[PDB]
Amino acid sequence: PYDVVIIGSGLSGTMLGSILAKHGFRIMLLDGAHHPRFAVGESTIGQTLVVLRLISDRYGVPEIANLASFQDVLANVSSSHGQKSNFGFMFHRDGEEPDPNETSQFRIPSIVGNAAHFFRQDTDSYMFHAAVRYGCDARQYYRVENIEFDDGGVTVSGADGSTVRARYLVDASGFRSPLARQLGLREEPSRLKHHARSIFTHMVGVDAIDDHVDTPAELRPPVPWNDGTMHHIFERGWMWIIPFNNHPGATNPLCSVGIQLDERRYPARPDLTPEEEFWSHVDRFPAVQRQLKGARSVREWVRTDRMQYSSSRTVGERWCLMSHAAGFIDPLFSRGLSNTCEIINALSWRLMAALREDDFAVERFAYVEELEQGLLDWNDKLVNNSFISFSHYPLWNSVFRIWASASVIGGKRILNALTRTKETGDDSHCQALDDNPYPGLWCPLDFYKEAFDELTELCEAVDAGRTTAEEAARVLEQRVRESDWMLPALGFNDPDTHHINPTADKMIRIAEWATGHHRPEIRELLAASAEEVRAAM
Repeated sequence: PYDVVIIGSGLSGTMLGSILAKHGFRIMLLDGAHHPRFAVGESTIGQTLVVLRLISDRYGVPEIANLASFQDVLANVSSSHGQKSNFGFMFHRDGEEPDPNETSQFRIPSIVGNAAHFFRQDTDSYMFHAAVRYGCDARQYYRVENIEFDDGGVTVSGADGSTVRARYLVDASGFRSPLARQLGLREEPSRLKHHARSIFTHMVGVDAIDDHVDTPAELRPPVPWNDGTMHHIFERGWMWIIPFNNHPGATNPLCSVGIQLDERRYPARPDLTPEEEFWSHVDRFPAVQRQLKGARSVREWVRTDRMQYSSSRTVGERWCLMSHAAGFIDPLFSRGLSNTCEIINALSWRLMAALREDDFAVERFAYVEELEQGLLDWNDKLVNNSFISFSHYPLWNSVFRIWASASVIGGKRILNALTRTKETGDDSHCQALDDNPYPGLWCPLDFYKEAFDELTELCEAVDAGRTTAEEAARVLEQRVRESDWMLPALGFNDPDTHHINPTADKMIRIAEWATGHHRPEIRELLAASAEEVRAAM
């Protein structure tokens, strides 16, 4: 009999498995597929980097820290990955060239780490290998037919007639989660307000958008678009270009390409093949057309229905429904992996405690469920707001700076807790992250929640016909222009600054600006000396 059985041998399960095996527990990993296999969730974001570093230090699994840097990924995982220096956004209208004044770029600050485009095939193989090396058992090509809970544990039954017995079950697979299937955990219909379906593949021969747009030098981004994740924005949808070969001497010539479409505005086209639908959208936008002219798909296309789903419950006695087994929003802003990490960080230390006390009372896991649902609700709001804003660039502009400034602030929040735990050797400083009033919000501060609430009511009113996009953009731009907290040295409070470029000098200015700031949270999270900022470079 096992301590824990984990369903799903992707990153979510194998990171969790790696922790529990590293601490001496008997782990079984179950998955219906075999490695290597393709998987989605390619961009990594700053919060992902800092929370990977966090769980790596907190739980003593060095392999996890290797995903937190582009250079460590290339040196320890495989050479097959891309770099992610920035998020790039570009607006397109049907038949028209892209307007160079309707772009956004967020260059990721160096302090949070160097981000990457994960070739998930190789990261997930890496983590699976690490899990087995720590002691996990694994059954691949294993189809779960039945889950049974009693007061002594859980029994998982597979199609081949074998049986796995454990004290706890974690389902970390995905949409086809057998635990959600058994227990009817999926909410029908979903409570989620975001609607989007998908068509995606990997391609070879995709060009850089930098080489196919005619942009005046003064509107060209500080760093190349192709050096990060390109988001081609259009009405109620967006396209991603995620290269794995955007750096010198890259070995992987592939590029992840996909399109998200609001199915209420873009109903299904069963008369077309998935590829034909994809190209029908590409042909609407001539710059995208030029960028993808010689590109060829190397996989069987995936076309989905509405991809959003959510669950009514996440924990039970002797079980936990984790990350993508519980819910999904959109690939936009790459929240999923970050969410997975935050959950593992919160679940692991709890599960271990339960296991060594044979006390599986659901109350001890109540926070995990709260976190899960909060993660999903806030993520929903972030993406839905964005999709609404895609109709009108000046409204999107406010969405953009509100999201990205919080990226920086929350990243420094977690990083500060991490460094200070590394200096005092006291885990309290990491556990204080769980005392936030807004579980799931990336920036759990009152002024940010107010700003985000206001953004959300305006965007939902625009979606409902009660307010025009122009009016909401006017109101939000006023709020942004009269705000005092939006890292002005980086330009977040300037609506005419579209390319946020956090250079070293600006970060220094942020620290000085934060030192004598009236808000206590700004002072706590960003006030440094120039020495401290220069030291961590």
